[PDB]
Amino acid sequence: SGHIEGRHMAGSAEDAAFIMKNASKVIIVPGYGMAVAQAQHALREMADVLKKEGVEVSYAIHPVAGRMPGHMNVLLAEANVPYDEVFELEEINSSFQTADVAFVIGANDVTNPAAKTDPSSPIYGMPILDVEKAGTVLFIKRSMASGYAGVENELFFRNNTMMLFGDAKKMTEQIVQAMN
Ligand SMILES: NC(=O)C1=CN([C@@H]2O[C@H](COP(=O)(O)OP(=O)(O)OC[C@H]3O[C@@H](n4cnc5c(N)ncnc54)[C@H](OP(=O)(O)O)[C@@H]3O)[C@@H](O)[C@H]2O)C=CC1
Repeated sequence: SGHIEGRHMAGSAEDAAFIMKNASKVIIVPGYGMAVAQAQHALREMADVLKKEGVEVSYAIHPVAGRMPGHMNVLLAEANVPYDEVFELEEINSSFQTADVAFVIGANDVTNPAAKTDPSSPIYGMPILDVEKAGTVLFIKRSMASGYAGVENELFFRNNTMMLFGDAKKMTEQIVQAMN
């Protein structure tokens, strides 16, 4: 069950299910972590349960999310995620404010502004994804560890931010189950 630990909120699979199953608009943010666990098929399934419940789903892709340009796009296509539901940062970063939930699965650095200050990084000087602008922000990852940038993300401590610790694929699978 959920609970507070340190300066962050640690939710559970059911919390995420309850929150999303009851929202009207969710925006999924896929990152490296999703690729490591090959959670794309589970993720698309989740999107299918939500869409069936009337919820509005779309995906926000950051230019350098993952480990190669367009990495998330091919993974989502692989899971048969409808092409029209995937959007690039420049054409959807402003839609976070009108979204109840921001489902951030396996992403970190692509949401953190503190990550684009290193000039030797592929993300240097690039706009970040505005996940905070949404009602609630779910972060699916194994721990409180940093990303490729090695810097700490300050969104893990926000009020509208709930951490869902676990494997990107395993956790998404539990959430799907909890949703039925
Ligand atoms: N796209 C490209 O062309 C390239 C991009 N890069 C760099 O890679 C980064 C991209 O960021 P983003 O996509 O958000 O990736 P990140 O590098 O920020 O990592 C994402 C997060 O995924 C979590 N994770 C790792 N394994 C798993 C797992 N099995 N299940 C669930 N979560 C997991 C990590 O934490 P935890 O251990 O807590 O789970 C991690 O904090 C940027 O710094 C960028 O510049 C580098 C080379 C090329």
